[PDB]
Amino acid sequence: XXHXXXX
Amino acid sequence: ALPTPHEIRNHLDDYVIGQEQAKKVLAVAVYNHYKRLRNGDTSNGVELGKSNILLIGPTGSGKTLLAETLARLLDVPFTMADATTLTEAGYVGEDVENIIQKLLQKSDYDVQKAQRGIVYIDQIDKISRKSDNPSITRDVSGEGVQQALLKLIEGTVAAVPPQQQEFLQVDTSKILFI
Amino acid sequence: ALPTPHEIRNHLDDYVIGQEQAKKVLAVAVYNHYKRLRNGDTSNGVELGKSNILLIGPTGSGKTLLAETLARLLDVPFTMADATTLTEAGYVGEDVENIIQKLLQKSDYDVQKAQRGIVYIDQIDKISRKSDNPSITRDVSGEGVQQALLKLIEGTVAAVPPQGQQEFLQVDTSKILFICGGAFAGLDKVISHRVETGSGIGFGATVKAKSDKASEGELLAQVEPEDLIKFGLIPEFIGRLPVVATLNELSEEALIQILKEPKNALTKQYQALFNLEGVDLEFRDEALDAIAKKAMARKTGARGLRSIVEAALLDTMYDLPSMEDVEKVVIDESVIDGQSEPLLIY
Amino acid sequence: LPTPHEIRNHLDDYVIGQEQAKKVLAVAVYNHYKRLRNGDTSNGVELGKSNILLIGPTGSGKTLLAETLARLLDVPFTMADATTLTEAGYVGEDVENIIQKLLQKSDYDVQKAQRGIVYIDQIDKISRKSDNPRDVSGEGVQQALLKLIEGTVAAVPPQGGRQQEFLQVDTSKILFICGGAFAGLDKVISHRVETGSGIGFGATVKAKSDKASEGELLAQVEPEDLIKFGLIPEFIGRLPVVATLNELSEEALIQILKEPKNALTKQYQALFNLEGVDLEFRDEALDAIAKKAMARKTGARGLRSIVEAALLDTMYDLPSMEDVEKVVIDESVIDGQSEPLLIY
Ligand SMILES: Nc1ncnc2c1ncn2[C@@H]1O[C@H](COP(=O)(O)OP(=O)(O)OP(O)(O)=S)[C@@H](O)[C@H]1O
Ligand SMILES: Nc1ncnc2c1ncn2[C@@H]1O[C@H](COP(=O)(O)OP(=O)(O)OP(O)(O)=S)[C@@H](O)[C@H]1O
Ligand SMILES: Nc1ncnc2c1ncn2[C@@H]1O[C@H](COP(=O)(O)OP(=O)(O)OP(O)(O)=S)[C@@H](O)[C@H]1O
Repeated sequence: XXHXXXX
Repeated sequence: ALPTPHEIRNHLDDYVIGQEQAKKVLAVAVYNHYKRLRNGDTSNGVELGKSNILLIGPTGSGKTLLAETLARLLDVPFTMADATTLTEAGYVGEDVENIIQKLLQKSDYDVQKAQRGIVYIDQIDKISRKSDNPSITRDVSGEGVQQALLKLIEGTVAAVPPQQQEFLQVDTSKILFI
Repeated sequence: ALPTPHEIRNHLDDYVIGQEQAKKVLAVAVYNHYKRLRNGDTSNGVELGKSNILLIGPTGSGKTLLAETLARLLDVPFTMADATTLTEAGYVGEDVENIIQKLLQKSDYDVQKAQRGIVYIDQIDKISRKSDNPSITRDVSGEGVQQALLKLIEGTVAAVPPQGQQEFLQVDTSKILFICGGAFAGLDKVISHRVETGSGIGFGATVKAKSDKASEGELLAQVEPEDLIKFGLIPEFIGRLPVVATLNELSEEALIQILKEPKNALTKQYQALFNLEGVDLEFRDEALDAIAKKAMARKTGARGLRSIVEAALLDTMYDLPSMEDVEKVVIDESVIDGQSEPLLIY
Repeated sequence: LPTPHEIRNHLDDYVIGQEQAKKVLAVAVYNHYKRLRNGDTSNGVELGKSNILLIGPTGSGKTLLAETLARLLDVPFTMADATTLTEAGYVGEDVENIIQKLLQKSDYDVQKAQRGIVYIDQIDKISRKSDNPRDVSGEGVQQALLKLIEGTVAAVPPQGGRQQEFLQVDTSKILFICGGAFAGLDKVISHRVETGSGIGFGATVKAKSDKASEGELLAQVEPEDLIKFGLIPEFIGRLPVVATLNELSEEALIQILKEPKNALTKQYQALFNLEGVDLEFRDEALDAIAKKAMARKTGARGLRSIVEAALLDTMYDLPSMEDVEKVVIDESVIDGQSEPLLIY
């Protein structure tokens, strides 16, 4: 569905 | 007739021991929930208030046990969801609406009988901001989650997916949250 | 005829107290909206302007209460949307257009009656960037929704599904009001940076805090549009909202008035709850002021007041059903502290 | 048919404070149509494409120029948005839809549509920010738009069909006006060129003075600066013409409140006239308003805040008040220290 990207 | 705090507390004592102050809060809320529902629609004191509950305690102390034991004696619908599997702004994780969907499964998709239900959440500290003092970016499952719950506890129909592409509207102003 | 500003404020006074600065702002907009809707696109000056309100105040100051009470006295349609579910760029979840589709349920699919409607949003602060002008990961509710909303406030037409052919309808927003307001968090830190100008170490460095400076009400009053840029808001979005309303923190006197004067004051609600049981409940004046002092310490607003009352009468509520032949119950100031138990009348 | 002298005067009637920008648009507009009069027939081969790149602050009149130009120009005009644009059309929109709306304005006239103008607002929205990635509003949108801007024939069902056929409408002839507010661009130009921070006695330091940061900095913009912003270099290569707009001057603000027919004083006084009381504003109040507006740095769009907040108290109690023939506003009312005095 959506997008997730982090660190 | 209706139950009483002494009667409901005697039942919880069978499943819980060593918690005097905790039982009093839950008894008053349940005992007060039936009064608010009945004193509906031309009750002299209009606009009756609401008072949610916030349970706090150590690990393995019996928080999750109280929610389970309450459903045994509670006639009105009840559910046990969690905030870990939740994400705001319609992300990959389940949205806030999900909680309401689980309530209808036990209520047999009864909108009138769903508004008078009770709701419980476990592991609320997980969505708590993890001391994010620097505004580097916005969390996906932390601060944002709490923002989406604000409008829920006060009451606002958002959406209901029926088991037909037309959704159903369910009031949540009278629903309790633990 | 149309309602007058003094008449609508007298109605709001029954449900709201200590917000004179904010009541006048909403009154002029409603008056302007009706005046704009009084003439059928005929006026001495063509291209009548549209003014958008930006409600800003502390937590539990009464922002959400005004939008609810406004719809009761308002004849034209009103909607109460939320910015939490706005999905810019058509991602999963509700979309900006939804706000318009929701406005038809109250208007019953009336385009001419819907264009003259009012819109209210909440939690608008939540969609602001995290004090950073350039967005790194294309925030969906940051650098996204804020931009998406610009088109609606500016004035455009969006297709909306008529029912749940399959053709769509177009409704303009150029003559529709929008009230976007939310309690901003951390704004005091930014305002302090630009107005205190006394930080540092030294004999001649004005450093006096926690006693006089850092007042929540004073800081908000000195707010300007340039200050919001450092917070995260885009200037384009602020440009569409020229009007700004700065509410204040509830005073000790305000709490006492809110306990009795409002129609749905907490003191009255508990009396109603006790009234059905058959036992009257009375609050002694001395006791009421004590509750107000505790509320300010919590810094949770009017909503937090319920906590103090609930704890004070938690024990009595538990024992009231089992007890019998009780006509009146009196609460004293000591009971609020918890040292003493309230007296009962048989 | 196009005239650069007259067109500048026409824009002056509706726009004020941007004289240099009017000259740039008149040249590109005249050159673009002149090219189509004799298409690739001159001796000069590989003629550069004539496009427009509007760049200015908020409330500078970017959206206004597109509206005024459409009214004056005879060919159909369109006003699209980049936020709605999405790649591979999942649920938002498609790039081809821009051509469909153009035909509705041209009434399915391919000969009349190819000579049309296109204006896309919020060009910065499509800036490629894919640091943490799929991306539907980033590279995908710019890539599709660049393909269209390059000049290609795209299938468009005329009227939607009652057929399985589509028309191959050209795109190189159609003009495009990419414009929007660039936030953070000034910092990028300032980062590249500072020429300061001299600690020596001979060296000079400028802390407040920023060498006309609002206008001069824009004038010295380069394509390489936009590359760091997020745009694709090929996209900027296709637009040799860039328009720079300086911040509005206090003198310009006064003109905007008097000359236009959409002036705040004209509409507000008209509103008061409906109530039955005339509204009077002195010249001293006008210049005072300009100083406050420039401080806000919100452009003309934020001008209304000062005028409305100042009149909040007056309008609140004006209906209850009676026997007031006229209203007089002095310069002090703008500051708010002294309340306005009514006339009976
Ligand atoms: N008061 C109690 N009396 C008897 N058994 C208890 C009591 N409190 C906890 N227990 C035992 O602890 C088990 C787990 O209780 P929980 O409600 O899960 O405690 P907890 O604090 O909620 O742990 P969390 O919430 O998952 S961190 C129960 O199944 C009981 O066996
Ligand atoms: N001025 C007021 N007069 C009387 N009661 C008030 C006032 N302001 C708040 N309250 C009480 O506080 C409750 C909630 O008010 P809200 O409008 O939700 O405040 P709020 O500023 O909107 O909080 P947010 O923005 O949702 S965090 C109301 O139902 C009232 O009981
Ligand atoms: N250059 C200008 N001269 C006069 N009035 C202006 C000017 N720019 C803006 N205004 C006023 O502001 C209103 C809206 O202007 P807009 O062109 O929409 O602002 P804008 O910043 O160009 O919009 P964007 O940023 O492209 S979405 C107009 O109707 C005028 O009243």
